[PDB]
Amino acid sequence: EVVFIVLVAGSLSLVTIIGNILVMVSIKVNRHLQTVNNYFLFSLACADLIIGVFSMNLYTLYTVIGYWPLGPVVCDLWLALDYVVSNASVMNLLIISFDRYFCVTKPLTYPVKRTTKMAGMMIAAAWVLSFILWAPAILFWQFIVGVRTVEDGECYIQFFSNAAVTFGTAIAAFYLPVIIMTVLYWHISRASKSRIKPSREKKVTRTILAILLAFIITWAPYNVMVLINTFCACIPNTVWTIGYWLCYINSTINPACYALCNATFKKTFKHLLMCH
Amino acid sequence: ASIAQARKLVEQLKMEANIDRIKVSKAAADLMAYCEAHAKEDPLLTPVPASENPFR
Amino acid sequence: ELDQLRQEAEQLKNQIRDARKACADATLSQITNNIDPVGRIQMRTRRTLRGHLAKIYAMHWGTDSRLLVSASQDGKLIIWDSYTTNKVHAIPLRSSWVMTCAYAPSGNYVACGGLDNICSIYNLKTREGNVRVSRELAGHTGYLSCCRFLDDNQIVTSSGDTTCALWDIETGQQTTTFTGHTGDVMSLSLAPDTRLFVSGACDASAKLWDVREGMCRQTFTGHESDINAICFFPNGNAFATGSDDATCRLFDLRADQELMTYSHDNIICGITSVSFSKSGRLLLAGYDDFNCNVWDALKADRAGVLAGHDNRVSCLGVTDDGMAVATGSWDSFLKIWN
Amino acid sequence: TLSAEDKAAVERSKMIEKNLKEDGISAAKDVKLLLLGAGESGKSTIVKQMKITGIVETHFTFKNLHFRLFDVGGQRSERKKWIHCFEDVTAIIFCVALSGYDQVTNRMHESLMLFDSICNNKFFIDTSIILFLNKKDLFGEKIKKSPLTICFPEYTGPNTYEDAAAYIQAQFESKNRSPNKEIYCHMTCATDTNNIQVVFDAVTDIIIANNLRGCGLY
Amino acid sequence: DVQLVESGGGLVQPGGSRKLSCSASGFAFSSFGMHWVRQAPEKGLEWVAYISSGSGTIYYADTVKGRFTISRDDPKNTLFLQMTSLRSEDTAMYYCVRSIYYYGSSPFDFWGQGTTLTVSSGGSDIVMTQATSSVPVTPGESVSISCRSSKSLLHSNGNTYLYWFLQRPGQSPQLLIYRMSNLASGVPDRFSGSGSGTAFTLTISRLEAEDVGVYYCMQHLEYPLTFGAGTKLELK
Ligand SMILES: CC(=O)OCC[N+](C)(C)C
Repeated sequence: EVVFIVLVAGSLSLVTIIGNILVMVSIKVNRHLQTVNNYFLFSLACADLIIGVFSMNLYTLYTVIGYWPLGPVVCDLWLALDYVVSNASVMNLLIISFDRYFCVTKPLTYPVKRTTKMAGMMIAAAWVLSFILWAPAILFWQFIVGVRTVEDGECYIQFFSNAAVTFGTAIAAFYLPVIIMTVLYWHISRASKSRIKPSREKKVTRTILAILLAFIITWAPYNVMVLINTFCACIPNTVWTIGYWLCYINSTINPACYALCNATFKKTFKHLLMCH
Repeated sequence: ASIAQARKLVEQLKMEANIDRIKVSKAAADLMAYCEAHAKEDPLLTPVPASENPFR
Repeated sequence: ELDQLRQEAEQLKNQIRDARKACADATLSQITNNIDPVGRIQMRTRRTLRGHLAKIYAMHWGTDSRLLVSASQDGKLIIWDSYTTNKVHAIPLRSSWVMTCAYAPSGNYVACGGLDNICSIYNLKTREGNVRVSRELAGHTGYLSCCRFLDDNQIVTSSGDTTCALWDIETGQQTTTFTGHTGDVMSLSLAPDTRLFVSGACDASAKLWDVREGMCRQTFTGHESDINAICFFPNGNAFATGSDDATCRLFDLRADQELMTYSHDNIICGITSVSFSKSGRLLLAGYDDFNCNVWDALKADRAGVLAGHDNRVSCLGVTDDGMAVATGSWDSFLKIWN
Repeated sequence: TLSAEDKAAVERSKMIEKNLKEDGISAAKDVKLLLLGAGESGKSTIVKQMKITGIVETHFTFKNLHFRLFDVGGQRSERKKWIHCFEDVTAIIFCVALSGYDQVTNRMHESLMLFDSICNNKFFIDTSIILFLNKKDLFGEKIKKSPLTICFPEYTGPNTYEDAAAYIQAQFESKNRSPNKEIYCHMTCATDTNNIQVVFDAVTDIIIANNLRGCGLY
Repeated sequence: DVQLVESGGGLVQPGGSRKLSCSASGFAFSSFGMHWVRQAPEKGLEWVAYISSGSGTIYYADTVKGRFTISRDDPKNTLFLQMTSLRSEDTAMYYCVRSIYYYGSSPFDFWGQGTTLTVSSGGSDIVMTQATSSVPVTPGESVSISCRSSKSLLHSNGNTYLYWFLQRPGQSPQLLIYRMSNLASGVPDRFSGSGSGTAFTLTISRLEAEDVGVYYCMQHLEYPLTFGAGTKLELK
C-alpha cells in the first residue's frame, strides 16, 4: 500500500514541473507574451517549481517513515525553505490580483504608467517580505533560551506550540490575502460589465469564482487546524499529513488557472508541442 | 480609343514574336553545366569547417 | 477595324503557341537523370537579430556580405552587423507603411519605398555624422513594391499601378517609364549585368524589359495566380517566380518556355520570397505556413526545411558569396543560417 | 574580454537600443483607427467633422488620447494586397449611406457585399467594426413616398422610420459569424460633435475587452 | 562646414588652476567622442584625456590621472577640461579632435586649432619608436617612412590599429591613414599604407612641395595612446 502514497506524490510533482517549464519557455518564445504582466508569472512559476520538485519529494520520502533521515539541523532548513517559498507563491497571487484590478479599472492611464522597473520592484518586495516573515523566527526560536523542544524523529517547527505569534502569522499570511483578493475581484466583476450598450460579466464572474474557490478549498483546513492546536491538542495523524498536502497542491492548479484560461498562452503550447 | 490600343498590342506582339530561339535541351544542359562547374565555392551545399566560418 | 485587330491578335497568339509547342522536345529531368542528389540539409540558426518591434517587410544584404538592412512597420530602418549581431545605424522614417528597402552596391546610399508613392533616398557618409534624406522621388500613382539600385546615380522602382520606372537621382526626375502590364506589379530583380530586368505582375504574368530602350522583350504566361517574388539564376539567364497558388516556376529566356514547377500536395500556402545560392543548385522560398523551404533546383525535390519562425516569413536573402542566408518574418526577429 | 575598440561600438549599440525602446514605448500609446466605406457614403462629412496621393493620415486628440485615422480609400488597385499592413488596428470605422434606393446594381446590395467581404476576412476575426449610418434625414424623407420593399423583396411590415431603421441595422449586424468581435452601430446626419464621443466610447470598450483577454481573465 | 576652436589659455602662477573649453560647431557633437592631445614646444604629442558619447567611459593619461578632469555639455556643443595644480612640464598647447566609433568609421578625421599655455618656471604600456626625426627629401621622388612598435598590433579580429598623421608647419595635424591600410577622406590618393605586426611603413610617390612637415604615428589597441618622436621633412 506504500506505492499508492508515492505514486500520487510523484505524479502531482512532475505534472507541476513540466507545466511550469513549458510556461517559462512559453513567455520568452512569443514576442507579445513578453509583456510586463508575465514577469509575475515568471515569479509564480519559479516559486511553484522550487516547492514542487524538492519539497514534495522530501515530504513524501518522509511521509511514511516518521524518522528524520537528515537529522535535526537539516530539517530546520527544509522547513524554512518550504514556508518561505509557499508564502512567496501566495504573495505572487496577491500581486497578480492587484495588477489585474488596476488594468481592468483604469485601462488608459495605468497600463502605460507602470514600467518593467515597477514589476521588478513588486517582485522583490514580495520575495523579501516572504523572507522577513518566515526565515527569522523558524531559525532563531531555538536560540531563545529553550532547548530544541522538537523530538528528534519529527521535523516540525516548534513555533506552532508558541505564544500566539502563531495566530498573528497565520491570520496575516492567509486571512489577509483571501479577504483582499475577494474584495478586489468583486470590484473587478462589477466593473467588467459593458457600460456602452452568454455575456462578458457572466464569464468573468465564472472565472473569478473558479479561481477563488480553487484557492480557498485547499488552504482553509490547514489554517483551521493551526488555529485549533494552539488552544487545544482532535488531531488525527490521519489528516495532519493530508492537511499539509492540501497546501502543496495549489502549485499544480496554478499553471492551469493562470495560463490555461489565457487564449494566447493556450495557443503558445501548440507551437511548443509542435516540432518537438 | 480601343483601336489604337489594339494596334499597339498587335505591333508589340509582332515585335516580340521575331526573336531567335534555341532547343530547350541545350538550355537544360547549360544550366546543368553551370550548376556543376561552380559548385566548389558554395558553402551551403558543402558545409565549410568552423576554422573559416565567421558565424560559428 | 476591330475584327481585323482581333484576327491579327489571334493569329499571333496561335503562331506563338505552335512555335513554343514545336520547340519543346523533352523535359529537364531526362538530361538531369544522372545528376547526383544533395541529400538532407541540416541548417541551424547562428544569430537571432532581436531588434525590431513590429512585422518585417523587407531586407537587403550589403555588398561585402556583412552589413544588413531591415525595414519594418515599427517606423524604423536600422542597419545591422551580421558577424557580431550588432547595430550600426537607426534611421527614423516619415511614413511607417514600408514594403521595400534597398542597399546601394557602393554602400553609400540606401533607399526605402512605401505605401505613399514615394521612394526616399538616404545618405550614410555625411560629414556631420548623421543619416539624412538626400532626395525624394514622387512620380508614381499607386504603391511601390520593390526598388533596386543600378549605381549610386540611378534607381529602378516598381509601383502598384502597372508601371515600372527608372529614376535619375542627380536631378530627381523620371527618365524612362515602362508599361504593358494589366495588374499590380509586386516584384523586381536587376540582372547581374545591370542591362535588363524582370517584373512579375499581379495578373499572373512576367515580362522582360531592358534599361536602354524601354520596350518589353518577352513575356511568360503559363502560371495561374498573382506573382509575389522573382530572382535571377546566378548565370543571368533564368529566374524563379513565386506566386500565391502554392507553386513556384523556373523560366528560361532563350528557350522562352517554362522549365519546371515545384509543388507537393501537402503544400497549400503561397510563396512570399525567392532567392538562390552561389552555385545555382539550391532554391530557397518563403511560405505562409510559418516556415521556410529549401528546394532542389535541378530535381524539384523537397530537400530540407528551415523551420523555426513563429509567423509568416516575408523576406529572404543570401550573401554575395553564399556564406549565409537571412530570413525575417512577421515577428520582429531576423535569423542567420549556415 | 578580447575586445579592443569594439567596446566603443557596444556603447553605440546599447544607446540606440535604448532609443528604440523609448520610441516604441512613446509610440505604443496612440490608438490607431481605419476608415472604410464606398462611393458617396458620407465619409467625407465625418472626416471633415474632426477638428484638431496615398494614405491621408488624419491626427487629432480627445480626452488625452492620441488618435490616428488612416483614411486609405485613395488607393487605386486590387484591395486585398495591402490590408494586412493595417492589421492590429484597434477598430474600423464603417460608413453606410441610408440612401439605398438607387443603382450604380443596388447601392445597399453593394454595401452589404462589401461588409460581408470585410467582416469575415481572416485578419479581422478579432477586430471590432464600428458601424456608422449616415444621412438619416434623407432616408426618412424618402421613405414617406417610397417603401423599403422597393429594394428588399424579403422585407415585410410597415413603412415607418423607426422600424425600417431597425430592420436595416439588423440586416447589417447579422452578417458577422465570429463570436469574439462586436459591432457598434450609430446614426448621424451632418449633426453636432457627437460623431467623436461615440468613437471614443467604442475605443474605450474595445481596449477594456483587449485588457480582459490579455490578462487571461476573459 | 566643420569648425573646432579652443579658448582659455594664457599664463598662470605655479600650483594654479585654469579652465579650457573646446567649442565646436558644424556637426552632430552629441554623437561623437572627444580627446585632448597636448604638444610640448619642441617635442611631439602626448595624449591627455578622453570622453566617449554620452560620457560613458573616461580614460586618463599616466602623468595626469588624479589632477585633471574632463567633461562635456553636448546640449551647448562645448567641451571642458579642468586642470588644477599645474606643473612646469605642462607648458604645452592643447588640441581637440573628433573620434566617431562604429564599424568602418574613421577616427581622428578632424583636428582643432590649439591654445597656448605657458607656466613660469618655479613600462607596461606600449612604446612606439621611429627611426630619425630629421630626413631631408627632394621633389619628384618617392620616399618612405617607418614607425616600429613594441607590442604586436594585429588583433585577433583581423584588424591592425595604427594611425599615420601629418603636421604642416604652424598648422593643425591631419589624418592620412587609419588602421594602417585605409585612406581617409579628402587626403589625396597619393599616400599609401603598409606593414605587418610591428614594422609599419607609409609610402609616398610623386612627392610635391606641399607635403613638408613632420609625420606622427599612433596606436589604438589599448589605452593609454602613445605617439612617436616624429620625422621632419625639409625641402632640398
Ligand atoms: C506558508 C504556509 O503557511 O503554508 C505552507 C504549508 N506547508 C507547510 C504545507 C507548505
